[PDB]
Amino acid sequence: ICTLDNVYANNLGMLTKLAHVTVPNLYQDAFFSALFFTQMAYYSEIPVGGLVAKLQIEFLGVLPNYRHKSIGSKLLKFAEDKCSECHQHNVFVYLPAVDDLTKQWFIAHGFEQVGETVNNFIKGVNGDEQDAILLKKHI
Amino acid sequence: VDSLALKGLDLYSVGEKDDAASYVANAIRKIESASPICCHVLGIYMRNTKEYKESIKWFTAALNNGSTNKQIYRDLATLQSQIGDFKSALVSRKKYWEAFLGYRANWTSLAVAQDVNGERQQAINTLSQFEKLAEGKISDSEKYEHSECLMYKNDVMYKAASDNQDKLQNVLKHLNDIEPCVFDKFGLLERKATIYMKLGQLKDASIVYRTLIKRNPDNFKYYKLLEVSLGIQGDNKLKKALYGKLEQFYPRCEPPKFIPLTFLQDKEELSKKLREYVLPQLKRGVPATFSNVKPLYQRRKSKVSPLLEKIVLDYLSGLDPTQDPIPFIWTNYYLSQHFLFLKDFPKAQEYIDAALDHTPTLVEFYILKARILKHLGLMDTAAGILEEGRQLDLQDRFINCKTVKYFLRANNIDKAVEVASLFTKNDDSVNGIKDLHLVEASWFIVEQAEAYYRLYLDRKKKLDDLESLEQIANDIKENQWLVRKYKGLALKRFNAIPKFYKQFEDDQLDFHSYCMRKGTPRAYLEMLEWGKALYTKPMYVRAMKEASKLYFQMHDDRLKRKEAAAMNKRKETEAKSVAAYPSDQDNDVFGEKLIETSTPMEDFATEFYNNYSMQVREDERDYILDFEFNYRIGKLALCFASLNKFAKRFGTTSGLFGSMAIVLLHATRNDTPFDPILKKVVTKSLEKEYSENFPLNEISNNSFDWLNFYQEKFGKNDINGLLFLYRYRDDVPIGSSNLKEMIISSLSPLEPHSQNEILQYYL
Amino acid sequence: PINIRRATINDIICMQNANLHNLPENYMMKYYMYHILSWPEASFVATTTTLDCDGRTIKLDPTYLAPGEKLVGYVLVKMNDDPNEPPNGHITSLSVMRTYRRMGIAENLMRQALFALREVHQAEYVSLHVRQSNRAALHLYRDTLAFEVLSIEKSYYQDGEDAYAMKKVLKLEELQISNFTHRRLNEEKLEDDLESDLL
Ligand SMILES: CC(=O)SCCNC(=O)CCNC(=O)[C@H](O)C(C)(C)COP(=O)(O)OP(=O)(O)OC[C@H]1O[C@@H](n2cnc3c(N)ncnc32)[C@H](O)[C@@H]1OP(=O)(O)O
Ligand SMILES: O=P(O)(O)O[C@H]1[C@H](OP(=O)(O)O)[C@@H](OP(=O)(O)O)[C@H](OP(=O)(O)O)[C@@H](OP(=O)(O)O)[C@@H]1OP(=O)(O)O
Ligand SMILES: [Cl-]
Ligand SMILES: [Cl-]
Ligand SMILES: [Cl-]
Ligand SMILES: [Cl-]
Ligand SMILES: [Cl-]
Ligand SMILES: [Cl-]
Ligand SMILES: [Cl-]
Ligand SMILES: [Cl-]
Ligand SMILES: [Cl-]
Ligand SMILES: [Cl-]
Ligand SMILES: [Cl-]
Ligand SMILES: [Cl-]
Ligand SMILES: [Cl-]
Ligand SMILES: [Cl-]
Ligand SMILES: [Cl-]
Ligand SMILES: [Cl-]
Ligand SMILES: [Cl-]
Repeated sequence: ICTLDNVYANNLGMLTKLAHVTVPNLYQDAFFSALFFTQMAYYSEIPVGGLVAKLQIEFLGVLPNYRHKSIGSKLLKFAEDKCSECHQHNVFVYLPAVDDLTKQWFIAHGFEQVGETVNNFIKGVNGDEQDAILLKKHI
Repeated sequence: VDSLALKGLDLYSVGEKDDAASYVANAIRKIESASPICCHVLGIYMRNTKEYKESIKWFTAALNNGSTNKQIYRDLATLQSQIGDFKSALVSRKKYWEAFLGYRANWTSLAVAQDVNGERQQAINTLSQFEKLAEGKISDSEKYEHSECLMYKNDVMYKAASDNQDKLQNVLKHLNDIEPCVFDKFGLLERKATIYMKLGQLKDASIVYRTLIKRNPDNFKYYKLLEVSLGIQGDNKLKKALYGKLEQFYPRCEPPKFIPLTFLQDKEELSKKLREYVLPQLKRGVPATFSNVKPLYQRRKSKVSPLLEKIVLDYLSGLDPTQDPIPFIWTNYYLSQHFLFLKDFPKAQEYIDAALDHTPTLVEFYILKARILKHLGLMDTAAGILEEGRQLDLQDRFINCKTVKYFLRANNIDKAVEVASLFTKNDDSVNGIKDLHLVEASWFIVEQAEAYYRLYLDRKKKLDDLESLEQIANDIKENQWLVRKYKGLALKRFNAIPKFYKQFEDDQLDFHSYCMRKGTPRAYLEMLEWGKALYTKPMYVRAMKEASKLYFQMHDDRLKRKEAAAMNKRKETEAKSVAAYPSDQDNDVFGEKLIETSTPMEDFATEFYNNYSMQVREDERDYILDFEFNYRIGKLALCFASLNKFAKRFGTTSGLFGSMAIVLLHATRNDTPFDPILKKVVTKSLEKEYSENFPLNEISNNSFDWLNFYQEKFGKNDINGLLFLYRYRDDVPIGSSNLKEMIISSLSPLEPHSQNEILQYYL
Repeated sequence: PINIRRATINDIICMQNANLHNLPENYMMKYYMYHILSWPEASFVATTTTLDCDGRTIKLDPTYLAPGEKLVGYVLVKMNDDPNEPPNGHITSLSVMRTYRRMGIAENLMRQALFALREVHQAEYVSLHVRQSNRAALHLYRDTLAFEVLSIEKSYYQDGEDAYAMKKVLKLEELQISNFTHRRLNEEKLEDDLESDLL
């Protein structure tokens, strides 16, 4: 139950679906059409959560009907070990400023704030500006 | 002259088919009476070019001109069996059998030849004679062949005993004598239980039917066969106890859990087992839950549709989409199919949407959503829903094919061809059309041919409705070509199917000798029956029936008369993407010569119909296709025949029958272009058995309104019968404008998919 | 429901279609004939059923073996032909539909094939090859069918993937189908004895 495998650019559409499903305006479509650190969470053959990293947490999502079953945080641990094994101690992520609920509980893991809003980090799908927030951890 | 002959052979063997046949055709003009080693060479050549009837004569002449090679008898036996000349093949078996008595295969061959010639006794004597000669000398390698030849000898005896209990006892004795040497225990047990049933010893048969079930409790056949042996065939109160007692021996197998659902008539109890078969499945989330219970929705919908609806709905009512997500999503998936089968499309979308937005990661949910959209008439949307599903996993070869199907059904042949090319072996080619023809992928070429026929009719109307009032002319020259291009490919892909099934008929050539040396005569006889049904299989008749629309039209349009070449780069480059066969084998890449034919009826006959008609049986014979074919070739005495045979079966109340009679009865007029002798015969035949059905006397009355007769005799609801008349409006004018409108008003009860296609193509 | 029976020549046309929609290795009709006419008691198929409770005719679908009968899976079995050892079988090809997972179709088809391979042809063992990437196949043959992994056969398929050469010795007593009719044990293992009356 709640297993994790890789993407393998055969089922990249899986990942692109989970990123386009949960919080998708920002999620560009040329983004995942380059990649071929990726990892997806499976719930008895059901893809449920995804993770895209850069070396930074570039995306971490889980299906709303399979959250809170410890599943998103399992993807978080995979990112920490990845950092620990690339001889670096900096794991960071950019988040929208209106995203407060995916912060308080999401910052349960040591992830401290760099200091106020950044303004227009990235344009989404429409093309408008989107205030952003930066938090980071250490290995 | 033997030099001009063997050259072709040597020539043929390398690959140059052209001069290979060109050489050989002089070597036969030369003689008119050749050397045996020359007749042998050409017999080997005619066999390779699949000229069996001529190969037999060059092989028969080789011996007639003095030959020593006694293998010509086996070579003649294989070839003669291929053309169905088993009277002459028995002669060849006897001759080769005499020449090599040491090989058991030649005994089995001689026997099989006798068996099919009706000489059932000579076959048994032949096999028995070898049995007695080889007593105590069957080695371990030969034990399989010995087991087959014994079961085969029991097959002949059993078919010769018919229902004679005196003899049926002796075939039972032989079966129990050979049993220690027979390894086909399943077939021996299957045979034994049939004799016990024919012998009336139903108690003994019930013991075998129970042994068979134990050897395979997933086989529905032995379960219900056991019922007849017990006599409880019509006792639901004793069938309930039977399967209940079988539910303990085999509690994982479905026959004990499913067969009760076909006879229980008490709602309370029937609903209990219904709950026991589909609820554990929805618990495990097995996607085929509805597909396993759908037969009940077709044979006894009225008493199983609503009781399953309550069971599943109540089940889902107490489901948590957090907590129990696997059973939650797969119960919505069931309920979506439950309502889709009931044509309750609003609820059908209602239950698939939840499962999808809850779990948009299982491709099954996409196929079902795309399946409902195709029922609604949104082919291009349904195709889009499926391309989303295949984006989830590009390795799934199953979703690709389902996706390729939906793109072909939406006439998107370009997306379809290239989605399919992701799994084909292209190599030194562009797409996968030539590879799909190599692997005999009939699922693709039929769907693509039907798509081309749809695209041809769509661009045809775009030609007529734009020709009705500069570039608005060279643009006509582009569409004038697209209509000829899609019509040819539609017909060139349809003609690719008989090429496959004649290969299936040539593929049994090697088995006339191989099955004998392998010692599988019983499985070989099943191959001869299989070869005599190849042109009746669903894929062959689907291509034939669909291609008849083109051939029949080409004859019907034949009725009333139907800075120059600097664009060939458009045609020459596009011919590289539609090529089906190697360039060294096909020059009519666009079927250009198929659509410009001057004998459309004889092309359809020698490419599809003749081989089908000769093999099809009355049970499954298409009589409407028979009528429509003989009508366009003159045989009116075969049109009433099909209509009479169609009548034997479907009641004189069918609206299709009435339309066929009206069209035929109208051909019995003096102004019609038919043979007056057949006209007189068909008139007599129409009076003899259908005088109390139609006002035959009023075919001469030019003021009789037959549409009004149809209306009052068959209603305005029989869509298919109205469409048949509308097909023959040029030969039988009865108010085409009034007929068209009445067809349109009868489309209200059909689903939007069937209405759209009737309006867009059938009218 | 799903019916499971022996394969006949009248099944191979639909078998080819099933293989063309599922598996990457495709064969000509002549190859299926060479299987079903050389070893006509080894191959098994899994189909749907429509038992009488009206009637119907056959649908012009590439999957219809008979009216109301749809092919969902098959197993193409054969003895070793290649030229010097004891008798041994070989699973040439196995395919089961995606929507008919989680019903034991794959397992049921293989058990009949393994039993028929030992009883009819007296095979000492049966060999096959599995793609390493396919984890669902490794769990089927090895973990539930008691197969054993032998070699690795790096780059065995034409695409470049590494196979899983597996083999299983065949003993009629262990392959008996009546051995795997129950799951949760302990409990009473009630089975038929072919003697007492069922009524
Ligand atoms: C630009 C970018 O890339 S931003 C990344 C995408 N943007 C988003 O807003 C993500 C969308 N939000 C989500 O997908 C979910 O809300 C998540 C990821 C926060 C939840 O992930 P889950 O798999 O459910 O975590 P898990 O399996 O451990 O179970 C939830 C537990 O993890 C905790 N948790 C909350 N947020 C997080 C987080 N970011 N990471 C790890 N754990 C978290 C919760 O406190 C919860 O505790 P509980 O079980 O007592 O209720
Ligand atoms: O046999 P079923 O389980 O009842 O479903 C099939 C369906 O096959 P699937 O199981 O893969 O869905 C076919 O394909 P889809 O359209 O569903 O993708 C479709 O064949 P068609 O191409 O003609 O649709 C057909 O008919 P329909 O969808 O109209 O119900 C339908 O049922 P049949 O077995 O009765 O032909
Ligand atoms: Cl924002
Ligand atoms: Cl009786
Ligand atoms: Cl969607
Ligand atoms: Cl035309
Ligand atoms: Cl061969
Ligand atoms: Cl027709
Ligand atoms: Cl026409
Ligand atoms: Cl003819
Ligand atoms: Cl008949
Ligand atoms: Cl005519
Ligand atoms: Cl071969
Ligand atoms: Cl009824
Ligand atoms: Cl790999
Ligand atoms: Cl597999
Ligand atoms: Cl398994
Ligand atoms: Cl009894
Ligand atoms: Cl009793």
